[PDB]
Amino acid sequence: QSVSRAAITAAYRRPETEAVSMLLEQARLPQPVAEQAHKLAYQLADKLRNQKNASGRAGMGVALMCLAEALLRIPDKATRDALIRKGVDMAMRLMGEQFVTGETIAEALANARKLEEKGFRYSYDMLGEAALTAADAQAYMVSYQQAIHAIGKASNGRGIYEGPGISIKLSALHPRYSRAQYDRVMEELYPRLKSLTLLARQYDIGINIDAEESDRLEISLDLLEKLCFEPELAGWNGIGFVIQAYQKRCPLVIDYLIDLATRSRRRLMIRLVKGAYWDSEIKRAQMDGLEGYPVYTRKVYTDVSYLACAKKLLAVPNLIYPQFATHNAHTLAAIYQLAGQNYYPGQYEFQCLHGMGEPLYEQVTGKVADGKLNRPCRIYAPVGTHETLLAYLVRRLLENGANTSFVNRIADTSLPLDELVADPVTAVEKLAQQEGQTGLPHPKIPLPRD
Ligand SMILES: Cc1cc2nc3c(=O)[nH]c(=O)nc-3n(C[C@H](O)[C@H](O)[C@H](O)COP(=O)(O)OP(=O)(O)OCC3O[C@@H](n4cnc5c(N)ncnc54)[C@H](O)[C@@H]3O)c2cc1C
Repeated sequence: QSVSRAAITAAYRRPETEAVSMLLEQARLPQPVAEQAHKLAYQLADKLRNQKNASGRAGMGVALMCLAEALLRIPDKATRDALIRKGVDMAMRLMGEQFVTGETIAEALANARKLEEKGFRYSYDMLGEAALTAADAQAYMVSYQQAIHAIGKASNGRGIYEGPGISIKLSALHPRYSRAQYDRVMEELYPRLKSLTLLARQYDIGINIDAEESDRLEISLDLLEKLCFEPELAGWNGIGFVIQAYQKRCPLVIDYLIDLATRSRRRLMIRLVKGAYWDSEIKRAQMDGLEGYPVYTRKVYTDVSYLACAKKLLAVPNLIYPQFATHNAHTLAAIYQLAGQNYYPGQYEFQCLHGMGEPLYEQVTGKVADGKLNRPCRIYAPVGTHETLLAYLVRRLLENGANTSFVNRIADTSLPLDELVADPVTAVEKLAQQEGQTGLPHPKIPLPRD
């Protein structure tokens, strides 16, 4: 192939200067909006950093204090005045517990009410991916079915927007997905995806297809195309799909999705993320020695891409329900402003990961009279035991520990607020003036062929 599909293919690995130049004007926040976004980003990050007054306390050595502390334990003011495989496994479960909502779906479901009382929603993810055998893919299949029954019963008719949903990894459903051929995926994967989706629809819950490595995008689009034309799903708008802004294809994937919503007569739930597999995407392309990278090489270019993609998603409310997944205070503020005045609940929502977003979003989800923005947030809730945790944890470690990540830089008390919430288009123009060209690749990440 279709016009919109050909254009996805043609953009696969297009040069970074070219990709970033085309996004720039689509992501530029109009002056007045840009400053409202700066103001709100600044506030959100301020409150975050300075939760228990962590910067005002910073506005006031250690030897002296223990002396002052022991002096204050003297009850009387006068008296005082006058005077390898097991270590990896262990560290994994220790660092990973904060990211897991529970070990079983029922345990996770029972923890749901507290944040749901306040206006949060949930998307449960049964941990596990990259099934190696037929048996593994079967076991994931049954665990997903069980999760739907349990989530659907707790949803109890609340529907796709207000009630809980499920997220699924296609790699969990087909053995050796990473290398599987088109025909075997259709004959074997598709009937399982179709079946879980019919179940989700019987309970009227959202069912989201997660995005994984970039070599898998094309086939996920093929599976999506078919799923949207199932007669049993006609008139149901609960199908969701994740797109990754770090990909050069992302905008073209959107033009495709918009067309698919039109032809299949539905509103798609589209989760926009920046993307979780960047380190592997870079290694992978470097080992193939291909013409270029399928993802951006500077983080700021991903930020620009997200913004451009976000405007595109917000322009077609009849065709897409955007779900903006981020922990970045600027990103959130920009979307908030970009979405225009006259918010209505079903216009869009925010999303975050369990163990990462709560502090940002306690300022966002809830009543205005309590100082919140009154915008719903859906928490993505990993569910499983220690045997299914590893790949997810490692992705969380790369995200949290990267010096370009917002969650890492918010901690960095040396970096001031204004630099943290800086507008990314303005950052790209600043780089462009300094280097002589817009959208040059990362200096330390040369093209695979060098
Ligand atoms: C509800 C939810 C569901 C999710 N499900 C998925 C999913 O299905 N698929 C998936 O891939 N991710 C998924 N994620 C993970 C998500 O992609 C990461 O949390 C997200 O990228 C972190 O972005 P941020 O805006 O919070 O942080 P920011 O710190 O503002 O941006 C972080 C990032 O920018 C990108 N980046 C880092 N360095 C570079 C660089 N040198 N060049 C270009 N880009 C760079 C990476 O995407 C990295 O994650 C999900 C996240 C949420 C909240």
